[PDB]
Amino acid sequence: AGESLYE
Amino acid sequence: HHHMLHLLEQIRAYCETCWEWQEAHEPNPMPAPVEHQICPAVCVLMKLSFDEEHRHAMNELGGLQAIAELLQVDCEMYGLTNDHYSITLRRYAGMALTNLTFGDVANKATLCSMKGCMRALVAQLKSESEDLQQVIASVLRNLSWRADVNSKKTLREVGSVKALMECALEVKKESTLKSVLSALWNLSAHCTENKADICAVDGALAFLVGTLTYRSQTNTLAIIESGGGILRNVSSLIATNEDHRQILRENNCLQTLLQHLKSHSLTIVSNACGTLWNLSARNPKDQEALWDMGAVSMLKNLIHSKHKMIAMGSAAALRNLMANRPAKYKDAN
Repeated sequence: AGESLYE
Repeated sequence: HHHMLHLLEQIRAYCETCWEWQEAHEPNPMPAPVEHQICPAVCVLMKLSFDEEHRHAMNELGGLQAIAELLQVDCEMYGLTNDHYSITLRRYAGMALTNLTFGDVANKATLCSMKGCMRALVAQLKSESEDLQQVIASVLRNLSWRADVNSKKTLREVGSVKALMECALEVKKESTLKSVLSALWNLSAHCTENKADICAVDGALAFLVGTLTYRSQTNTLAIIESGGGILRNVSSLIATNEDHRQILRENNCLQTLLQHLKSHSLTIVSNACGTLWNLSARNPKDQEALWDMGAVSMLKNLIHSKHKMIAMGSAAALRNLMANRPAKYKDAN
């Protein structure tokens, strides 16, 4: 899935 | 960055008072975060953390460690029999930890090394606040992406897999499910134990099959992609367990994976090829089901793909089918 900044 | 300095100071001081109170008990009143204006301090830091320059600034002051220390001490102190002030503080801390762990090798490693904090994170997946669950799952997703060997080990040992998978079954919102399934897709690639732990949770496999046909209200494929990525990752084990293949069959998994082969998402197509590769091995009944749905021509259509896993998986599944042409096909009987 990958990483990410808070959504 | 003086402002950031000040807010971090407030947090560190508050943690130090909490640790004193805890250490008073080894061989003063219990600190309450409201009495130190903690919620607004982490709110501000959380807002700053969305900006890349402010994050670099935060990192020079050990922002990740301090905000993690806060979260961990509040969870230890008050657990899940806490108040709204505390739920709020943990949400804004968790948002910040998400932002700070994004793409950041050091910050990921630090947080995964904090075993107490890792346990605290996992415990929040049962919070009365589903939005807090979403926030915690966002942290775990980041930590599980490109995790080093110590961080993989920690994520597993603190029970994040079973916790997330149980979490998924109970969530009501798409946003919470997206973050939860993304973390689980990342975790499912670490090791076979994680793959086994997903498959062990009662109802998980059916649930995951369900996600393959999710009807997103937000014109996105994120749920199908993650649910199918988990499945593709656990399919190597499912292939060994007749009970598990059966759950798949009676939730229409196979006809769905074939319909995935036509997606515009290369992720969906790749996930489907990988799952078909494994499920087409050995089991004559699943082979015959797939033959009867025209799998052979569908897979042949992908064998020239530029995408290495699509080409590999389609060709492998096809060899499995072509080696076992059912008796009714052999011009008959």
